[PDB]
Amino acid sequence: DLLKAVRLIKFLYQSNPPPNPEGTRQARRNRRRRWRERQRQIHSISERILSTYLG
Amino acid sequence: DLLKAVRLIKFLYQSNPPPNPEGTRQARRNRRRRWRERQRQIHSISERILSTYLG
Amino acid sequence: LKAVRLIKFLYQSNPPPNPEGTRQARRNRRRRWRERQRQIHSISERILSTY
Amino acid sequence: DLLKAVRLIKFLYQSNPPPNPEGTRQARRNRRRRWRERQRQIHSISERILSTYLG
Amino acid sequence: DLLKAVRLIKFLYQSNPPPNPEGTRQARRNRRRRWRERQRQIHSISERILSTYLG
Amino acid sequence: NMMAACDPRHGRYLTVAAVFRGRMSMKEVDEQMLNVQNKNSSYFVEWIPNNVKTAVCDIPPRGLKMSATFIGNSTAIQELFKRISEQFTAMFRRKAFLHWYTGEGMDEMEFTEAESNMNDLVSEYQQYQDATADEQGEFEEEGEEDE
Amino acid sequence: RECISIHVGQAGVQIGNACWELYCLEHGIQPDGQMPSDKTIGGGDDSFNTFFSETGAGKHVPRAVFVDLEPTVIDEVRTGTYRQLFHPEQLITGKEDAANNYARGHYTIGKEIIDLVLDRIRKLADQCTGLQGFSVFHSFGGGTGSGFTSLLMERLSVDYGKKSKLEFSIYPAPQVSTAVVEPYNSILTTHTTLEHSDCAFMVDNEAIYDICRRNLDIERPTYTNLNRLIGQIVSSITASLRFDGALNVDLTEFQTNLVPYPRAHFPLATYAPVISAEKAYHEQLSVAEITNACFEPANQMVKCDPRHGKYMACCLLYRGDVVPKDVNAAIATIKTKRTIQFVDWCPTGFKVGINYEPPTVVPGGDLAKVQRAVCMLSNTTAIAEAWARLDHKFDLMYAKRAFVHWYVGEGMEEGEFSEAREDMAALEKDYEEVGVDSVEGEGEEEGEEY
Amino acid sequence: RECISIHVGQAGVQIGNACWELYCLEHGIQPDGQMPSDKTIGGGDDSFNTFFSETGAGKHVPRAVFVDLEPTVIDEVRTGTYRQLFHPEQLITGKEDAANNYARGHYTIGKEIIDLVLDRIRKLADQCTGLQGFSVFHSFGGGTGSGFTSLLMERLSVDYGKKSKLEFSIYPAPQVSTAVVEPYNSILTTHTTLEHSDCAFMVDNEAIYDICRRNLDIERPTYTNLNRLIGQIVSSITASLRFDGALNVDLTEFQTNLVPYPRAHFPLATYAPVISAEKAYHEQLSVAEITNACFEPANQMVKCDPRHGKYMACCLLYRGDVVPKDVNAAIATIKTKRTIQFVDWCPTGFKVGINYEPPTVVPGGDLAKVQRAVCMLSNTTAIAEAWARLDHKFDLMYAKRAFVHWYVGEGMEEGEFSEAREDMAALEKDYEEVGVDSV
Repeated sequence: DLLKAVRLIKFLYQSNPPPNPEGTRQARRNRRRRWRERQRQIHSISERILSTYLG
Repeated sequence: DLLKAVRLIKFLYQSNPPPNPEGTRQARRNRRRRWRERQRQIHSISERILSTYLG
Repeated sequence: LKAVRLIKFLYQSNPPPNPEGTRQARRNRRRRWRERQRQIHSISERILSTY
Repeated sequence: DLLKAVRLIKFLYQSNPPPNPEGTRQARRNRRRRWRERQRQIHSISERILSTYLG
Repeated sequence: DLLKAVRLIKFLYQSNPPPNPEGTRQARRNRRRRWRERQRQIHSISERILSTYLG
Repeated sequence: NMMAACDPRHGRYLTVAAVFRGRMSMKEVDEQMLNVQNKNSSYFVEWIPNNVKTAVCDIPPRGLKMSATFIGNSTAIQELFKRISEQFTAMFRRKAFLHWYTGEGMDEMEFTEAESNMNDLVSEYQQYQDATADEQGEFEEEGEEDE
Repeated sequence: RECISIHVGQAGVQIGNACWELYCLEHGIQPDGQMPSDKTIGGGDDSFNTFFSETGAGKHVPRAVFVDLEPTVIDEVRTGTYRQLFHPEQLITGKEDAANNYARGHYTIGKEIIDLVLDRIRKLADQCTGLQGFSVFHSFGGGTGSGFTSLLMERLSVDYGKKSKLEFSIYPAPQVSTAVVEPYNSILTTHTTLEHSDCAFMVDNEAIYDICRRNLDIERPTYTNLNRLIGQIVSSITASLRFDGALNVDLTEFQTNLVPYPRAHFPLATYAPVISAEKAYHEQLSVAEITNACFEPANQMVKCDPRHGKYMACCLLYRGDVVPKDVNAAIATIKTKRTIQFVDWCPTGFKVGINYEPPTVVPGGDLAKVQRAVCMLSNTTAIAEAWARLDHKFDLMYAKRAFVHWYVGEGMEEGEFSEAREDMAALEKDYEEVGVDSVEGEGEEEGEEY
Repeated sequence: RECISIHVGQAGVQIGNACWELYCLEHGIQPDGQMPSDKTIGGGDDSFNTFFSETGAGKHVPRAVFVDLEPTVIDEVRTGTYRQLFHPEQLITGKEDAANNYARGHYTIGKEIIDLVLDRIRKLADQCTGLQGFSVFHSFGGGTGSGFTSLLMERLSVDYGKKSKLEFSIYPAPQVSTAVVEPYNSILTTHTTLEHSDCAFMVDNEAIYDICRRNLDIERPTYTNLNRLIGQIVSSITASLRFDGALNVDLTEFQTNLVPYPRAHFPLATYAPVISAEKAYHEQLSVAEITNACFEPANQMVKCDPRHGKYMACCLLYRGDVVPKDVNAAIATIKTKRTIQFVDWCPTGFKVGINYEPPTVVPGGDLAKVQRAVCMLSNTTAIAEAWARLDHKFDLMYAKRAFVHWYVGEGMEEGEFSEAREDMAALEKDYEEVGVDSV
């Protein structure tokens, strides 16, 4: 049922670029910040799909 | 994707209830906001399928 | 399949206990809720992260 | 059912994988801390789910 | 040896449930303390029989 | 004073050396060298961490007895190479100025390979001016495991 | 005890001529050509008069083969301040200079004189039967550097057998030198000079720079003052075979009680009860603060914390001049408390070595009438921070790839650098991981490495 | 008799170096390294001058940990009155601090500095085996404050087994404070670091303000005065370990004497025979007024009525220095006739403790030569109101959901704040259920 939803969250994992050695020391900090922001939203969506489907 | 791209569309279509309220400032302004957060993730994967149809 | 059956089986294996007593064990009960939901979500993301 | 319950806690005990001992001693200490976290949480929930059956 | 390890847990459940928790003093609370520590050591033996036998 | 398109901001120097034939000790010179070394972050590249030199003689060049000069690795030469190469390609696209550069032996492969290796040196130079693979650009400054 | 002395590189030849003229003023070898004390020509034939024996022309000349392809150092050892007191005809010049490049010496620029130095070592190795090893004055990259020491060590281990290979592997200060590439040769040192050797030492240059700029306060931060103090340390170590008597604690048990293991190969040195020429005004002659400032970083060559480096061995050495009973009198001074963190499988006591005959003082330097000394030389795991510093330097340089194409088109290999990295890692883990107390192998159940 | 103390926060490092300067001045531990009373360099370790370790060739250092993310505080400490003998190898600081909050220093930016100070704690834990708890200096919002402690107490109670420890929580004062969200960090610190603790006591800066401006008649509310007073108080506390006397009991004996419950956990440190250049000149010292002036409301760290303040314990600490004769005379002159309102169904045995070998008073401070100490470490079950007032202000400010947005995107959720309110309400209502006298 959510075996495609876990593939969607694995695509959110697949939206991760490499941490860019070819990346300025200010810029891959921004990659890390948008990473942690997007998995904050992903954790909110994860507890959404955990709590809502249990009913 | 390309047939599972609409499977996340039926995932959003499936588990989106009406925003039933629970207390003030909640469940019609912030659960609505986490639903719009889901929509902005949908927007992001739309601009990311913009670049997978590129390849 | 068996993974999501396991995850929802553990979700239904965390029932809300009865409210009774002079409010000693209720805080431990809330702690048990929040923690055990956290590691069932952890098992979920690990299982779907290998796959 | 007891069969599915203990077989499934055994299956998530198989989700306690063998480690990756590659690295220095500090990386192995971080691996050790992750091991203590996972062992602590998983045996606490094993005894908790056993108590929810009987003990 | 797996079916042995599941049918015995079945027999730790089956043959002795907790005795009738009504005794004619407050010493039944004492023997319920005995039985909750007894389920603590059933927790102990149940984490022996899966980890020191099949792990 | 530096005889290039001056840009300390666009500077990642690799090896600097200034001969001090002015008769004075090198302790204050090395202290000021450390001050110039650490006061700006553009010089921080950390390959060969002793990439300086202080050579002192006592033979004067001219009647000004105590003086010095500047020699030092140049990294703002990328804009010089671009300023020459793109105005070579400015007068190459229309086969410009083949009045007598049509030589005794002429090919298109020689000019094409000339500009391709010019591109492959300026691009590798700008890849080495970027991609901070020693300061903090690795994966192990922020722990070890960040997926 | 008639060990062959090899000196290559600019530092090797520099401290070779310096220390051998310090022996000349120590053994009385006047610029006349012979001593006025003993009338045997060249040198004596005592137990301690054994470095100088009959090989050249009947005159018992000082015994040291001086080879280096840099010709200016051979010129200034030929045209310094002593012209006949060394070997009158056995110093052969070098024709083309390596000029601060190590990798040319091992493969290209030093290969013409390997046959000549083999002839010299066959000349000086068929000599008198006393040969406990080799007094190697190793260098990294100054002249030829590690090239001739490396080829000599490898062909001396595969051709001469299993003789001891006592090294003075100097790890110089980058401030006073001019090269940058030095981590490459200092990490090829492990591949080409460490495994096929049998015993080694350490001399340094950072602590002498630190005391000369701050503590000793001598305005000479060059190789000359470094030579002036390393001459004192070389005279101190050679005083074992140079001062024979009742307490001649010589090399024989020294080489036994230095090194315990294959890759515990690197000792440490803590000689600094020094009194300067600006302190040479009849100041305090101390036997207490030289015991009280031992584990402070002043005596240490490399700034390391003793709080983290466990010791599997400790070799104490107090060379004085006053009384042989002062050995017992200094045994009963400070040795009773000594609660020092040790490996749980090593002994505790301290050896004692004194040379109660007073020496002859070196003039014209930054030293007073030094008579007594402290040195707590041992193999310590606290050099793991120094080798981690060197490996950090090499990792940064290998990320920068400085002079890689200089150092690959002559005979080297990137896999050879990988094997040198593995050799350096072996020398690390015999001091980082295995070198610390490894008691965590007895047994416990927590989830550890079973 | 060996313990190593850690200090976090700016005010934590301030009280730490003030108290360590007082220690080194009162044991004779000079800035020359050695103590001139004997011939051991650096310090010593005999029975009670045991705040050192053999680091060098007999060299001893005043072992402590000074940690703050803001980097200039260790620089202004190191240029103080005890200049160069602080450790040149463990003064670990960050680059940019959390800048007066909780969440960033705890969850996000401190997560790459917790393991570094943990490795430093392990390297100092490979040293001498004497261990009798800890001494953690922190505040609620001074420097990093709660951000380090809320993680490191959990890390200590998980990584280092079940070892005892002790911590110092600087209770704030809104009249000299620098923040507004102090109810939030206070309630978060109180549900986190107190349930993973073994011993603690809270010191109120507003109590120092009261005993200075309302009891000593001085007119200077500066943190230097607070640092000197905290140095005096913690020196009097530690003087049992620091000097040996008649009842030279360890701090482990104190913490196995005081605490009755995981929730009933906090004392009321009663030490106000207040002194300065004013209230030490030509006065007379006696064992009556300093002991009779304890239970009164204007002598307390946390405010309580004497009849409404119920003493589960009435432990006492004396600096002594003259005789135990007058102390065992005051056990009948003061302590025996104490029919003061007490707690039901608990023993009513008063405890005294005298520690000889005087700690030297502060040089260059304000107070003149003083003798006695009345550091009566009682406890009070009615300190539930002292946090119920903060819970009431947190209710009146938390329904408006103020400052929530700074504490959302750093890992936590609104359930954490609900759990913190639940924990403090549980502690308070447990005090009016069984802590305050019941049946």
